[PDB]
Amino acid sequence: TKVKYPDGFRSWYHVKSMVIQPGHPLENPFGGIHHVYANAEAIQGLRGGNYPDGAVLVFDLFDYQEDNHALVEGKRKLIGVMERDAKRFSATGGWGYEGFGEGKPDKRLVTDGGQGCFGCHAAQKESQYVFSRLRD
Amino acid sequence: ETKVKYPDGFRSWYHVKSMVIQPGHPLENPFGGIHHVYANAEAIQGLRGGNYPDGAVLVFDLFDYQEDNHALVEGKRKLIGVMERDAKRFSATGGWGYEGFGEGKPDKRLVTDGGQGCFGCHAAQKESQYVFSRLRD
Ligand code: HEC
Ligand code: HEC
Ligand SMILES: [Zn+2]
Ligand SMILES: [Zn+2]
Repeated sequence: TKVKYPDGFRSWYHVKSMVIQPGHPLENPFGGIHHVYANAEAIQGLRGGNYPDGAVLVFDLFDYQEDNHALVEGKRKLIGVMERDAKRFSATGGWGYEGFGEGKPDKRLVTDGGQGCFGCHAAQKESQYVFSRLRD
Repeated sequence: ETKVKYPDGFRSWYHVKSMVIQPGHPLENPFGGIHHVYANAEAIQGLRGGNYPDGAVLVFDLFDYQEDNHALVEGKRKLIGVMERDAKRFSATGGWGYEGFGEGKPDKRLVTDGGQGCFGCHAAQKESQYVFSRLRD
């Protein structure tokens, strides 16, 4: 009952992006430029359906360099993953939560079953624990 | 065959990279905001270091942003910029056709000069076939 590394996530649908700058409540550890990616099953839930088992959402976080008032993507810091499985991850609302340092499969960041990730996402119970909304 | 096609479905293509251009940057007018670059399959072959087939398309998707408590949040789409590869049809501008679509709407074509203005800046990147964006992980 470990969350699987989402191989190939960079080929998935780009949901949205956001920049979190120093001073933001989530700066540690989510400071930087992040991109949200969704597999096919996750798109189904984002469009108004139920999230099927097998849905995966990825929070892809980069550092940025500020250069003459442009923010430029630097190195990947981590990915956060949410993997849908109603049965296996019922303790955390049907989603398994994991982080991978530098986006590497052997650098697992979560040490508490995903409880700390879940505690913040629980605020989005009404939208099946997902913050991100589909835009055009 | 003289016009760049609107790239229907580009939001489902591969996300190459992003960048933010803030006030004070030389390109804030007209490329200020958060932009994302997308590539179709044919464009990927070219970005990977292979050659660009005719039919390759690269999309520059530009959003305004809002400042919200040390976050930059995506606002309204300002425009999309499109490069469509056709070595024969678009030979006057280096084998790419250039178009801009206001607010990303198919009916709001922006380019009036056959893409010469667009090409004039892209011409500096001759050695990478007029493409600035690089693949990252
Ligand atoms: C609040 C204090 C949070 C904690 C702790 C965690 N996350 Fe979260 N997450 C948060 C917000 C406000 C957002 C939206 C970001 C945006 O661009 O709008 C997210 C997003 C995710 C995503 C993308 C899917 C979604 O819900 O929007 C993933 C995959 C994600 N978060 C995973 C994740 C993991 C693995 C966490 C513990 C290591 C975790 N999050 C904690 C807010 C908060
Ligand atoms: C310099 C003054 C430019 C003019 C005028 C135009 N473009 Fe360009 N473009 C420029 C840069 C520096 C970049 C890279 C942005 C990044 O994130 O690295 C781009 C990129 C594009 C792309 C993406 C493909 C690529 O070459 O990286 C497209 C599709 C694109 N630009 C199209 C485009 C059009 C249609 C233009 C005239 C309306 C145009 N550009 C002008 C720099 C400059
Ligand atoms: Zn402050
Ligand atoms: Zn600045």
